[PDB]
Amino acid sequence: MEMEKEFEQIDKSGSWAAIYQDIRHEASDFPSRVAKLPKNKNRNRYRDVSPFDHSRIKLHQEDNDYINASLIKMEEAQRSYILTQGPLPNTVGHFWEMVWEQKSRGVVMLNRVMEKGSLKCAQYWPQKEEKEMIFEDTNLKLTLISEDIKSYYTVRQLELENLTTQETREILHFHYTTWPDFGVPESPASFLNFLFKVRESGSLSPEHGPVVVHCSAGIGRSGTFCLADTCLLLMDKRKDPSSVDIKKVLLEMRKFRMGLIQTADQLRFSYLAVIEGAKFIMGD
Ligand SMILES: O=C(O)c1ccc(Cc2cccs2)cc1
Repeated sequence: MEMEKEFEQIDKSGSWAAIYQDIRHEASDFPSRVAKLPKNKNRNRYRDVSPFDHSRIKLHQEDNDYINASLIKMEEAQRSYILTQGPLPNTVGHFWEMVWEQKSRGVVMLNRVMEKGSLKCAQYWPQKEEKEMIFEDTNLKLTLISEDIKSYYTVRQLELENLTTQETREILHFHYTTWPDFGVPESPASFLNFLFKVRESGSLSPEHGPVVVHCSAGIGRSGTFCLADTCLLLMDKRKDPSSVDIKKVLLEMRKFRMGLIQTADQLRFSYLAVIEGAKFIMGD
């Protein structure tokens, strides 16, 4: 396996930091002027993570259409993803407006609400069936329907109601709960299992709007999820699987959102996940 050879060569030479910096150097730079307007300061979690103007998701309202979210459109793989920050106390209603307007079936959450003793995102979904949430600013109601708690992830069924029209939709919430506070998982087995569970739900399929994916900033863990998915889909589709270049797929994705894959360890983990996800598709 070529990617596996490139992998053993970088590991034996200990050059992960050098490969990573080369990607940082070659990555696209596009304007983010809407993100930086003074009216939007409390809509951004991090001053250094903004959506590009060309790929940003627009809210369908005349007041202020801004949300920190990007459309990643992968033309050859035929997959689209929305990558977004963890919602803030004043953007939870905007978040559910986006899910509604973009016709998403699934939300993928890769963080815990508290990590390293600090809040990484708002408690944006209801924890009990009989205590629903109403978002008065966007006119939406959200109800917990069911919850399935497993060792490495939790799946929830949610009902989202547009209070304006009384239409309802079922949203699936896929919550990966065991990413460690520091570094990356030792084995990619539980992350690949989780990826397969999202695929099996229909959430990534072209009959729905794009999947919404987030962590805290929406670039690191979130970047790893869409990079692994896209690379495995391309290996399934092409006559020569050996031709899939993970570094070139990552640079393509960085044309749509800055900073995807935050560390040399996240880059190495993405290689491991793709290599193992291929080894098992080589014989399940
Ligand atoms: O790089 C290789 O040598 C290689 C990679 C993948 C395959 C077979 C696969 C096709 C699709 C997913 S795995 C064969 C050879």
